[PDB]
Amino acid sequence: EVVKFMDVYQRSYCHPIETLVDIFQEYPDEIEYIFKPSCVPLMRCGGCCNDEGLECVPTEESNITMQIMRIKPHQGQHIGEMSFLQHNKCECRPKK
Amino acid sequence: HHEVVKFMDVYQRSYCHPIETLVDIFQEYPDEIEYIFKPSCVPLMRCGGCCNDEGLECVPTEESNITMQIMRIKPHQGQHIGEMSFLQHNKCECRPKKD
Amino acid sequence: DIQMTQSPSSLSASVGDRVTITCRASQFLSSFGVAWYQQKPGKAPKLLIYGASSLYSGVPSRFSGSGSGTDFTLTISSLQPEDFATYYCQQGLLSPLTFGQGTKVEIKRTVAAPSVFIFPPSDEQLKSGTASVVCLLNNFYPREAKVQWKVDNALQSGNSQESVTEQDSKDSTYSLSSTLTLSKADYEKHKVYACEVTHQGLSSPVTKSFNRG
Amino acid sequence: DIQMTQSPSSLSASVGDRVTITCRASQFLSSFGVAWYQQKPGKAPKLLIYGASSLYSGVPSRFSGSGSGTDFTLTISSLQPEDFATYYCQQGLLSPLTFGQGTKVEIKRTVAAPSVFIFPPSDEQLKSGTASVVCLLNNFYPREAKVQWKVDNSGNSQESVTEQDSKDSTYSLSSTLTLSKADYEKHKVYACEVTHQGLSSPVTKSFNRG
Amino acid sequence: EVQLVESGGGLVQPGGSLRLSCAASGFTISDYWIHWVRQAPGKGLEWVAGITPAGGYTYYADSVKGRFTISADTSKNTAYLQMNSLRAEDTAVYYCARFVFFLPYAMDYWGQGTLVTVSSASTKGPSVFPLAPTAALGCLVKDYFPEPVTVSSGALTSGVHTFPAVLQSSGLYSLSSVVTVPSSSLGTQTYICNVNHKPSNTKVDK
Amino acid sequence: EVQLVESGGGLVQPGGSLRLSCAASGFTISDYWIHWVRQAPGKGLEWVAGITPAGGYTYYADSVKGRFTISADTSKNTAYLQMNSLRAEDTAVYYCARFVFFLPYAMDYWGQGTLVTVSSASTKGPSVFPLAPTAALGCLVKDYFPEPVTVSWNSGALTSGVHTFPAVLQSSGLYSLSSVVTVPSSSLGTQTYICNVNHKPSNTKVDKKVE
Repeated sequence: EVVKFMDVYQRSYCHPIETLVDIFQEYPDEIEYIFKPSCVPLMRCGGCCNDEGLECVPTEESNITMQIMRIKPHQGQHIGEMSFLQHNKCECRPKK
Repeated sequence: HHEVVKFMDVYQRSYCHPIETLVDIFQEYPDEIEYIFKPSCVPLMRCGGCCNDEGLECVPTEESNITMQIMRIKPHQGQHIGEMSFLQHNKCECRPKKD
Repeated sequence: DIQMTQSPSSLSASVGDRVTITCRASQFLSSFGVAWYQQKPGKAPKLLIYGASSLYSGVPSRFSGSGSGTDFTLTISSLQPEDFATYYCQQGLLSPLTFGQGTKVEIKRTVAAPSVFIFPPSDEQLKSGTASVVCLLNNFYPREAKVQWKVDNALQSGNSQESVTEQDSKDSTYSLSSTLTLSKADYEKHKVYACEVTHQGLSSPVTKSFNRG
Repeated sequence: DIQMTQSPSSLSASVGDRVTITCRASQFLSSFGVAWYQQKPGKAPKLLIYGASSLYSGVPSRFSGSGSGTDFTLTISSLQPEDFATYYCQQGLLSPLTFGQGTKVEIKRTVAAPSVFIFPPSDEQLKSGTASVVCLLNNFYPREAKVQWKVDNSGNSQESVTEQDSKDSTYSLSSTLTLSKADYEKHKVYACEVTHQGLSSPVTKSFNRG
Repeated sequence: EVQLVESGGGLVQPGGSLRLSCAASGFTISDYWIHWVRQAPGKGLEWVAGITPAGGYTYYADSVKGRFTISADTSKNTAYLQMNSLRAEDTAVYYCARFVFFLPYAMDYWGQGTLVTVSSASTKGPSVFPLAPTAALGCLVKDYFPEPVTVSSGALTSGVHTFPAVLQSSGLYSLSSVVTVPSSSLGTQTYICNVNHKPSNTKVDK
Repeated sequence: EVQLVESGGGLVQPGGSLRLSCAASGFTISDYWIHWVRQAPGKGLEWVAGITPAGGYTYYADSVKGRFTISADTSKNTAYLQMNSLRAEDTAVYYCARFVFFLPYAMDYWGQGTLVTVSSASTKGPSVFPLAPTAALGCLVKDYFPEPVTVSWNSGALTSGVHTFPAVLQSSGLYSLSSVVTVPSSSLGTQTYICNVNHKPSNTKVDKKVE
């Protein structure tokens, strides 16, 4: 079945969407450690705007805590609690 | 302000799978020089997530196509709704990295 | 299901020798998902190598592991008597996790003849109405040996059972026990209980005997 | 709701003159969501400028648009008689889409005097029991003018003014006073006194019978 | 030729319902978003309804939000504006306009407009009287309701001045149409005015 | 010191149920995945159960899938393997092993193992007879069921020279084994030789002095 134009328009237009974010990307200072899982599901601004003069950006944020296996390769491991940023509300705003 | 996400729950939910991804049309069709699109991007099922091994990567093992009505625009001249086809990933696997 | 096939099934060599066990995968693998373990008889397996090439802490340096794709190997640079064990490879990444068939490592050594011993049935057992005459063949090599029971110079058949010890972790020898089982009635009918031992390290057979019964 | 405020609320200039309408936004707007429209009396608006500066096909070159952020402008480099209209700006990006208050553009020409005419109530209407006496003030600039009515040398001065002409920039005005057949029969001399800048002395148009 | 043609306007009692049609031709209505814009007598332009670019759903003006509904019939190449629970403040000329992307967020083609009159008053046909005398002559279109009237056939062209309607204390409208003509043609040429008031289906010629 | 200690094994009737416990010490089990591995008599290693890295779901071997369930009691720092609808092919030594990530996908610490015997046959205690005489002396541990027997010499202070033979299955369907030790003839008087036989299934603890 063909996806109707208005349905595609509404579904792709800039909004908070579950995104698979790499932990090391969010915490680039934890070089020595490796995480299990290596990435987490987070609500982040995604999608598109009306035109090229606009960008999709967060206007309301919060945090989420997750139990992550923290690994010191060849030495040890333990479950720790890690905090991550979530985007609750998004807006199309004039490009920076 | 929610409860803490339990390790096994995060593990299962983030592990390699087809996930709705917001893909730019011009990225999928880079040869377009005539038109601009509305919406500029589409929601597609694509492989996402992690394999928690350096020797592994998350890849599609079953694919299909989806057809969407997209506004095809010739700037300052005209517009019309057309039908555009896109690739979708139906099944994903963690497979030994392409050395 | 990924299949792990080891070769050879059994690998026999001398002390000081460099030996290599091969594990072949049914499909291309990630090297981090390959591990090796050693298991001594009636004992829990012990970790040797993880991630195809990483040597586990406390494991001797004579052990090493290598490979990629479908072929993985485990090398013992200088085989030792204590290295007598069954070695298994395991893939722990893809489901289901699976172990190889196993490779039995045996030690070749010089021929050693068995020290033979005969034990008469105890008083306690005789009161119960059964007689167990046991014969011990101690610390020999190779494991092939023959035990013949002669009761009053006649060969005995179907009335004995034998059991062999696993290769020794220090001297690489075997030991075997052969048990002749008879009713008190049959044991009372005869005088001489002879144990005849034949082995490569023996030029002439050795006999161990006793009277009474 | 973004507010669009135009300035001035209504202007007046000469043919050949450069005029500029300003639209001020209540918040920053990216200059691609701003449109300018022209509206002739009792007619649907027509698109002039889109994306703050893009001139729509077939619109005269005298029309131009500019600005960014909160201040947007529309310029008519050489005002023409046909340019008599109400001009609106519109923001079409952020919800809800909104139009400005409007700017009325009026044209200025040389002073011209109104040709005055008086019309008596018809026979047909008199049979119905009502009398409508109308006065026409034809082709005059400027639009400010006074009409006075006196019976035998009062009120009901329901006047209507035509919209400025698109070719000659001149206005026309009709003044109508309504009376019952009974009241109309009570008098004889019906006069309409016209006062304008074009005339040095007032002009009167009259009739007898009633 | 691209055209938007409106219909379904006229007189409505307070608390009534009315459906305005917007018929497209020269293009496919599904390739665009049709917006509704209203102009109250003497007042400026008010944006009423339409699918909006920031999100993709149908927005409405706060005064009409909750009583108005837009829709479209793809086979009939026509958009609609259903207006219910009508009130005095809804008395206006209603336009439908083609909201476009190729001229970003602009309305390039508009409907001719249609007047919606929210009144408890009844429809009243107009009385036509002559305004008898270069000479000036005309017609007086008196006592009618609701607006509008259309006055003339091809003779009335130059010198014609059809005045805006005035509201008498009656709650009824009155109009005048005049034409300046040369005095010589007062005999040789006949001058007659043709009027039409669609609400009362009146087509009186004089 | 990290340790895994198993319990709950022994004899079970066909179609029975048995729960194996795996007790951790020296670490927290919640920080790890505990896997179960088994070895059938004479056969190689078979991976039975565990939470798996590819997906995080728990897997079982096809033969045990549908009758086995793993679990853990966080307060007791203990993992469990509940085995139901037991069959002959489930007769094996069962191990629990610490599946680790810091030594990727490796089992670094293992339980001592426990034998599960799926049989309709009854428990039978062993008869202990001496094997009286460098000299050789021993013990004959006759007629017992099921396996195993634990033989030690002089409360485990005597180890050099000990040879505890693999058990043989007699026609009666009962096991029999021998334990021998070679000792110097001088120590035949000065030192006392006693074997410590223990057969946990019948809770038999025979201690026998030899000539």
